[PDB]
Parts: sequence; structure tokens; C-alpha cells
Amino acid sequence: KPIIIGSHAYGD
Amino acid sequence: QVQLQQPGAELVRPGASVKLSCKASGYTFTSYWMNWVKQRPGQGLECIGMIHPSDGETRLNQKFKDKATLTLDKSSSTAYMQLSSPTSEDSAVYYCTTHFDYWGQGTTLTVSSAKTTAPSVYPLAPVCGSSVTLGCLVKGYFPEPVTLTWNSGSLSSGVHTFPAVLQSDLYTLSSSVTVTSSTWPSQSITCNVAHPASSTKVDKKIEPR
Amino acid sequence: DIVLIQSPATLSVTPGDSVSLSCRASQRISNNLHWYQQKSHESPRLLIRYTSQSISGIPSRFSGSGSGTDFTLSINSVETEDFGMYFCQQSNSWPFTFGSGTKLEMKRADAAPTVSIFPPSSEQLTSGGASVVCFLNNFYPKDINVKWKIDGSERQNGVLNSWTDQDSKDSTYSMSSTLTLTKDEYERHNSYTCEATHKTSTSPIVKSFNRN
Repeated sequence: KPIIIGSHAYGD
Repeated sequence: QVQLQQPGAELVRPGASVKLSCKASGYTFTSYWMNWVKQRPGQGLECIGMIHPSDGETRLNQKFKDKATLTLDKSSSTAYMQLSSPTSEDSAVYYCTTHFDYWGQGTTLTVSSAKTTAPSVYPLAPVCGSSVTLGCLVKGYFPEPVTLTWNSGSLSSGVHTFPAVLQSDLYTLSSSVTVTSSTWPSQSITCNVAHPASSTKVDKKIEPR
Repeated sequence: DIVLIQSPATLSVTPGDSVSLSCRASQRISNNLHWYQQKSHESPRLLIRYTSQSISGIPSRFSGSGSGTDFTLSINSVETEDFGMYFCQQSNSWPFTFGSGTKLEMKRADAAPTVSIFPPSSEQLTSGGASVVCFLNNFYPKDINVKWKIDGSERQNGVLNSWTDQDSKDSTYSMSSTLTLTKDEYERHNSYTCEATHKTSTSPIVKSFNRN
């Protein structure tokens, strides 16, 4: 799944 | 909460491989990418690459293709980056970060062949106003860091302790203290320098010339 | 490969004033542009993602905008906790790349350096070297030139400079300058001078001593 900046703390 | 834990500092000799660690807690290690980022002293940030712990998918900045190798210990939720044949150009802070939101605190990597060397400590009295400044010069030590205090930490206001710089392959740093004219030399003022890597502590009392 | 330019490299602002920072990309990057704050001794911290999306917990005084190629981070009413380095980062094309950063520093009143010169420690001369030290303390703005003179002649080789970060309490900068010579060279001259040129005067601030 493509990395999305900030999706770890802040969701897709 | 999510934590990414990196050792503060690593020292490698030129040519010797170093492997930096990033231990992940607080979330599912296989659920997010792990990125590594290089930052040189005053300079910018460069992405080295990323690896996904689910399947080991990895994308590498081709600038680093012959320098960095990313691996994982899934059982301990640890990510690794190995730097091969390090040179002074690899001296830098290295951060792990998942999706550029949670960050480790970064590892300061130093590439040096310098040998552990205790500092020389020199007291700086004034030549020979309302206040007087004295200095303490710390020369020729390795590795960082030293801890410098004045009167064992009692004397903390009006102090400037300057970033260490390289004098050769060795470090030097200095500190000034400013006090009212009526307080020195009537009162003792001492520079204290601790260099734990050489298990050395040094006191120099500042004496009028 | 995509190059991001942050210009200028430093901005000075007074707390309460408003600011915008610039980031321009070498090619179009859609909305794949993020902003990071990095204080001294800290890792970077994501402030805005995907050009204008706000980050939970970040003060509402931060906002982003931009169009494909030119981007801006706006801070209305800078606060003391806002001073630090700001970076932009594109994630349109791998490798992801960062701009070089814009430092936000605290503007304050100009202040000339307080300058102190110190002859070598006599104990140091027994090592065969001789370090003359000049402290230039609590000045503003950060930019300063120090020149060493020996018996009136400028000396280039053997100077080591180190600068403190902006003072978190009075917003000043300080600097140390060490001129290291051999014992023999030190002893065969008699006038040592530390000259500081600063925005605060067209005349250098001079401190000097005579070896005896």
C-alpha cells in the first residue's frame, strides 16, 4: 500500500 | 503511544560497517512503512529509503544504492540500516520515521579514526569595569562529549558554553563566565570538566595572572 | 531529483508578527507537499501535509497553500515556540526530497558584542602551543566578523570559531574565537588584537593586550 505522509498518526 | 527508539550516538572507524537500529513500540510493526533520513550538521534532510515490515518491500534513494542496506528483526520490531565502508561523508544524524509523523530521536554517527584522548583544560584569567569575565578552554579531547561547569554547577548564570568544534581529529570547546567585579578574585571560581569516555575529571581554579 | 528551493534561508520576525515562508519546486508536484518544523536538538515535526491539510494538535495559526509548483506556509502571529527551522518536502516522485530549510529567528533590538580577550594560559605554553581567546557575547543580529591581529598584522591561519544558538531568554547571539599558535610564535610578538565588525557600528570593536 503506498505510503501516505502522516497517515500513521493521522490516517489515510 | 508510538515510540521509535534509536541510540543517541554511534562511533565507527572509516571502512568498518555500522548498523543503526530503530526499535518500534506501541503499534503494529507490519502495518506501516519505515523510513530512514540523513541530516548533516547545518544542512538539509535526505531520504535514504524505506522498507515495509509486512513483506519487506523497500524503495531506496539511488544516491545510497551502494551505501545503505535496510533490514528488519520482525520478532523484536526493530528496523536496521547498515552503512557500508563509512567515510567522513557519512558522519550525520540518522532518523528513522514511519510515515514522517512519528520520528525517532536520531542517531549521531561519527566516522573517525581518532583515539580516546582526555582533554587539556586551561584557565583563562583577565589580562594582567563593573563586571569581569573569565574563560575556560578545553582542548584536544575525543570522543565527545565533555561536561563543563563552573563551581560544580553552583555558578550557572552569565555563562556561555560554546559548541565543540574539531581542532584536528580532536575536539575543542570553551566557556566564558561573567560575574560582578566585586565577586572575583575574592571568591574562588573554578572550571570543572568531565570526560566520561576517558574516565577523567579536571578542575582548574581561575587565578589572577 | 525534484529540487525544492526555500528562499531566503533566514527570516527575522518579532513575536506577534505574521509571516509566510516560500517553497518552490523544480517541477509540478500536485498537492504532494508537506511542511516540517525542527527546533534545535530535535527531530522534525510534521506541521501541514498535502499542501493545506492540518495536523491534529498543531496550532490553528499554521496554514498552508500552494499550486503545483509554488507553495507557502503561513504563520499568523508568530509565537516564541515557533522559532526554529522550517522545511518543505515533496512526495510526488521518489526519491522524496526536502528543501534546504528557512530558519525563523527572533528579531530584537540591535546589540553590540561585549568583547573579552584572554592571553594564553601560561600552563598551556608548556605544551608548545598558545591559544589566544576572544569572546564576543550577547550581540544581535547574528552576523559578525572577527579579525585577529598580531603586532598590528592580520592573521588568518589557526583561528577556530564557534557560535551559540540564539539565546532563549534575551534573543542574543554569542561567539568564541580561538587563535592557536606555537609557543615560539606567541612569544616573539607583543600586541594581540581581537577586532569585531558588526552591523552596530562602522568602526570595529577592538580589544587587545600586550603580552607582558
